[PDB]
Amino acid sequence: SGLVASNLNLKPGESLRVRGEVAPDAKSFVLNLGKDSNNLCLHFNPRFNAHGDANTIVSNSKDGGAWGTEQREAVFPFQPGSVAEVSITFDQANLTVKLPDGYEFKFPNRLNLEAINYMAADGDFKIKSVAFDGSSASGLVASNLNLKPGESLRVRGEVAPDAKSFVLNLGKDSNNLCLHFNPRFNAHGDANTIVSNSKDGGAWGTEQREAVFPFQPGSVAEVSITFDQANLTVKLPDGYEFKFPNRLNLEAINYMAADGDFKIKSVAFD
Ligand SMILES: OC[C@H]1O[C@@H](O[C@H]2[C@H](O)[C@@H](O)[C@@H](O)O[C@@H]2CO)[C@H](O)[C@@H](O)[C@H]1O
Ligand SMILES: OC[C@H]1O[C@@H](O[C@H]2[C@H](O)[C@@H](O)[C@H](O)O[C@@H]2CO)[C@H](O)[C@@H](O)[C@H]1O
Repeated sequence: SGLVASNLNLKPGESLRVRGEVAPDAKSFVLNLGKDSNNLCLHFNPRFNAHGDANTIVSNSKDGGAWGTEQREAVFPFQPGSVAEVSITFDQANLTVKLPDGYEFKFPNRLNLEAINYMAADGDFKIKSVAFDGSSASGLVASNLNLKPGESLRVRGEVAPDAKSFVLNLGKDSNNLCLHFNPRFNAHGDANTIVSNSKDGGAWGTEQREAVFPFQPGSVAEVSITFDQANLTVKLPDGYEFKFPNRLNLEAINYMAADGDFKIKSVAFD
């Protein structure tokens, strides 16, 4: 199992674009989309050699844990040991899935979900990035990460025109953060101040504040965070970096949550 993206708000007409690596010995992979793990508007399952299928896409819904009627396509534009991109557009009547070869297909919204709040990846596909339309990842929670020492995540977003604050939290869970990263445009009596902190068993550590503030209301921004056991390296927009001490005993980052006045356009996992 890989990434579980939750707290999404993919509204009708909006898409997510998942790019990943198909394993050299791929048998099967899954992208599960919907409300939660039990309530899927799309179980998208390319089966290379699994479940009685060879080189066949199987799609289904999952309602209260129950599988529905399966749909199989003829096209199979996936190859072990290659990069593939899959786009899923949410809509009220039908989802649209766009595959690597140009091919598209429809899958009915049977649960009549209002939005996609949840995407999980499983099987023989290593997610490299997820890209999001509109404000669908504004509250993104990325769980079941396994960001090991030396590994980075890259967040690209648009700061809101009237932005007060945004946050990127990285650690084990919401109470155990090796980095709470908090650019404050105008929040908690700080103006244009980056505040960083740890959180250990729910308790805030000692803040670190930066001098530079390479963010602007309304501007796109890219932030990269590299996890190492001693320090995290934060690559701020436009060629600035700083380090933040890792004050927790985590040996990997399993959790990233984004909130506030930053519309996440993509997350990439290096
Ligand atoms: O340390 C991160 C958290 O800060 C909280 O605000 C602090 C503030 O930064 C500090 O100057 C002092 O006044 O105490 C406040 C309360 O701990 C935020 O409220 C919180 O959201 C985090 O950003
Ligand atoms: O529907 C998705 C679901 O399929 C299950 O396997 C099915 C299989 O696809 C079908 O051809 C066969 O007749 O029944 C199987 C269930 O007994 C998988 O087990 C599950 O993981 C999903 O992929």
